[PDB]
Amino acid sequence: GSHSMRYFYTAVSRPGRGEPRFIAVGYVDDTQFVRFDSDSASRRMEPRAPWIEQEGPEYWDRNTRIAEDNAQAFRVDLQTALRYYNQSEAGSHTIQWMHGCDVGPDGRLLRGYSQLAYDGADYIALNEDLRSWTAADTAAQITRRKWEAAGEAERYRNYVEGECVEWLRRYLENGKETLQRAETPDTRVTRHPISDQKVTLRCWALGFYPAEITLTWQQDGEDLTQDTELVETRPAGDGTFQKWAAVVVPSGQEQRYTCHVQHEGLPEPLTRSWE
Amino acid sequence: MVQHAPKIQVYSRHPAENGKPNFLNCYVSGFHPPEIEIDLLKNGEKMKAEQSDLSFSKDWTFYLLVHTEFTPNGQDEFSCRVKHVTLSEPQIIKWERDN
Amino acid sequence: NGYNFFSTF
Repeated sequence: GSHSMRYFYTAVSRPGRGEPRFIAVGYVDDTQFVRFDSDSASRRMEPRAPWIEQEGPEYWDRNTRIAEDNAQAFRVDLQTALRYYNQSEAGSHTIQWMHGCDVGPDGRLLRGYSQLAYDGADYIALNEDLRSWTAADTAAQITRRKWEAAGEAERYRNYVEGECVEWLRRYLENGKETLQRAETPDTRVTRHPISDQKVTLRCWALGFYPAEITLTWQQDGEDLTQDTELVETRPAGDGTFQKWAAVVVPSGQEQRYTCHVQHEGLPEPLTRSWE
Repeated sequence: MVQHAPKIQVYSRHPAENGKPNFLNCYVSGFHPPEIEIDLLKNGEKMKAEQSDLSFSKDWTFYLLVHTEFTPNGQDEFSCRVKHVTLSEPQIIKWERDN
Repeated sequence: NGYNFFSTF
């Protein structure tokens, strides 16, 4: 029952087509609670969860300022990178930054992280100790030395150890209405005959939280080692998630096949067959 | 200069029943660079849909969910058109009930 | 809440 708080930042330069766009999204586990977008009508930080809109006006003001200040830093960060890599001023470019903290099942701090990327490629990451950096290339090493002189590692370490964790417990408690209870998946098995000899069995898992789930097919109660036809887990669009696994079986002997579902909301793994 | 082709899934929030108001989701993931055009089409017509807020996975590749209200039936033709630099042509993906 | 990032590239 580990919990996390995460912030995803995206800065995209668009030469000729105006100022660089800035997006920031806030996550507690798999729930998005806060949003910033430079192209948005309201240039401020916006609530996305029921338990976040509880917060006062100053909260929204400081968090707007925070993202707005980050917007400036990444604006020049894009300008610096063009020079580092001798890139043309004409092309679009991307910087990404994901930071955050995790708490343990007891409540105590488990992990902190701060990773960055230029044009999809790794650039600089704070080490697991929260004291050292790892640069990906020679340009990122110049960035590294500058950040070590500026004590950025020490300044983020204080935030994760102090503020980040403290706010996470707060959101969890205020959000235990939705956050601290896992939604158990609705599982069904459907039958689709392709021909008179064979038939597709589909294992549906719908309306679950969190996103993590394992669907495993079994014949005669024996596991299927090799890849099965399945889809990458997708959002239902209401906070819950969806996934299905499909196998081709001979018609008539559908009883010999069972779907084995592993999910956090389930105390014991759930077994499903064609009803 | 790192390019990842989009991964599309077109589906509904709830199991589709004919004439029963539902939510049409287009889940575009694993793409880079970030700028992308994603439209939802009813009989080739552009629908007004709300895009979710841009994010990415642990390989730095982006994901977006474009969704809107729709009434599922056999007559109408619902799809998700996606424009991207990696794409030679705009690829349109049809929605199917027994997904 | 969010984190201010002062140093740049």
